[PDB]
Amino acid sequence: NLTPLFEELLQQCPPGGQNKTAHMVSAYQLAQGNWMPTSCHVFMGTISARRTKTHPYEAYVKLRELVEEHKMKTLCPGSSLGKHNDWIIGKIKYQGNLRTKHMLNPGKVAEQHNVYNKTIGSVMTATGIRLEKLPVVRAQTDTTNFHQAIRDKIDKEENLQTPGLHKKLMEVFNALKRPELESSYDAVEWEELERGINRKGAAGFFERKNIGEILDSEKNKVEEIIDNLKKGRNIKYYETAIPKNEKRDVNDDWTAGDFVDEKKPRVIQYPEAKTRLAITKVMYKWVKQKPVVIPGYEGKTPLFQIFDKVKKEWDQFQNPVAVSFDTKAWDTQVTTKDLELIKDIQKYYFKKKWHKFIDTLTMHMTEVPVICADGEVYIRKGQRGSGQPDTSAGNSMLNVLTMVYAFCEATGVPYKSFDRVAKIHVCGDDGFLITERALGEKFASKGVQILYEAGKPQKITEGDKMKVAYQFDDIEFCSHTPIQVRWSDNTSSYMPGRNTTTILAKMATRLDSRGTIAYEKAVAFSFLLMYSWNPLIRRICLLVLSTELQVKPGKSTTYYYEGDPISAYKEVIGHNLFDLKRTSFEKLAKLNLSMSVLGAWTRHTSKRLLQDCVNMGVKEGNWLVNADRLVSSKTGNRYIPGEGHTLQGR
Repeated sequence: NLTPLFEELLQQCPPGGQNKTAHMVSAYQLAQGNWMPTSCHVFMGTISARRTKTHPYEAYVKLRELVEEHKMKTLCPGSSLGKHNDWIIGKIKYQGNLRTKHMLNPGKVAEQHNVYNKTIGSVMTATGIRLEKLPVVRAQTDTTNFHQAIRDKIDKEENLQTPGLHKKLMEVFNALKRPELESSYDAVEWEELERGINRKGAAGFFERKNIGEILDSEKNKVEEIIDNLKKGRNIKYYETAIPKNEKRDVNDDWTAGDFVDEKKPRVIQYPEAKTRLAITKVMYKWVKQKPVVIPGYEGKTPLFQIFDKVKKEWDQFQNPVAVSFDTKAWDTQVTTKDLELIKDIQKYYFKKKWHKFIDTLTMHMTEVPVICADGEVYIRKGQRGSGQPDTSAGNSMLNVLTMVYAFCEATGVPYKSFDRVAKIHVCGDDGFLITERALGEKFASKGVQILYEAGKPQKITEGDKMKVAYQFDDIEFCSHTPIQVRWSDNTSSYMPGRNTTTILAKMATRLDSRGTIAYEKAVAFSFLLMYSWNPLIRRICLLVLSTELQVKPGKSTTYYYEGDPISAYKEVIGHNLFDLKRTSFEKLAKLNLSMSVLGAWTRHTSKRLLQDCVNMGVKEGNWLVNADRLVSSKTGNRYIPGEGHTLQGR
């Protein structure tokens, strides 16, 4: 009768190991009665008890008491600052006001805009879209709330994990390794590194130069860092903490969409540019996943291809479901033991000569001095700094390993049999697995407690059950969800869907210090490659791309086109924009609801936007807008593309 109160309490219990020498009882058995708990240390949702004719509610107060004693005995031990971190105390000037209760705040070192895209935003307002009703995106955070986010998210002890967990995860990894690559990775040349790197990658708190300036002038400083790490010598490793969307919140690398920024923590933490180059030059093959050795890693997968790729798998099951990975604030849940596990996997693939390098870097990452923009210093215990070069690889491998383990331990499938039973996909902590429905439902109901014990608590959901998709287009991944379209050649395919209100908001605004038609047409094109299923988005893009046919698109955003944008679309999408005859009617109604709830459009909006495209397309000539099938069928005019190619930006 009171079994949900016990499932709750078992998620506040310290994770323990298998006690095969006493009775290990589930939350169900406890809600029955005549079971008296003898310790609060939980293992696969079970604790140690002895039958002793006790009332069920009596046994709850005892578990609650054992939990409350255990917490007031592991409070907050003042931890020894490692010697290799001592230098930061030598930079302290004033005393701290972070008021951290779980990490050292050893003081404070000396002190050291959302705007509209004018053309895109005009096209929206002309057809009656109310911009001030759209959701705000890319919000900045002041210093008072910045320090509060530190206190809320970062200022915590390392998660307790199941004893022996990381040996199991290494067992899972042994079922997934690629032995033809073992001990084979070496550092890359400067030239290869310089190809794939944003030269405006941010400088650390004590750095003045950005990535490109350091490449042009201080390569010796980077090789000096590499040398010291190679031999096992400490470096002055620190990370800098800035709020999301700050000036220094810059991606070293091309991102597959704005969803990567959306998923960043509120507190961004990154090593120095010199230090980031050092790690990247040596660990390139691992951090960039070249080749991909993480199963199901979609980090390199274009957003316009991902769901077609997944549907292929979904079709091979006889009753597939998809179970979502939904860890709470993943980066704050990464433990020292997690990092050492990833250190061990890296050592598998890297040549022996880099193992001391990896050991020493990993040691620096387990206790990280972090300097805030305003000078406040805290000493982070474990966790992931979002700007670390290893964030995508290191999180993706840890996510895969932890999710396979949790799935296998809930269902009974041996680790070496996971690949005959389920398919997995990850982007850092984001992802899901597809499997047959009964396995999927099993995993979904037991995964929450197994994942809490493995140190990755899940977001608190309706009945402590992991989210299950029972139809393909209910999957969520990379902030998007599948939507089917119909082409004029009697085929169908999937595109990345999301709320129309969200797309408008992201398309309409930017953070700027770059505000010009060149940038906006690059945005319009980048969005057309993803959202051409959405007729409102499709037509705003065509209108924007019709502006100043002689100005070329900018290269600072996700994609751009060389030559004809309509032909560039067909190059990567595989059909002509003109061949899209139908978007799935049910899914589109779902993704359009918030337009009506927020009042971001009116009953005329679609008509006015269609009427604007028609008015432009009837005129004699060659008009981009006539690539829209319904516009062309009303103007009587077709568009004849010239040559054109899609490319990545920066």
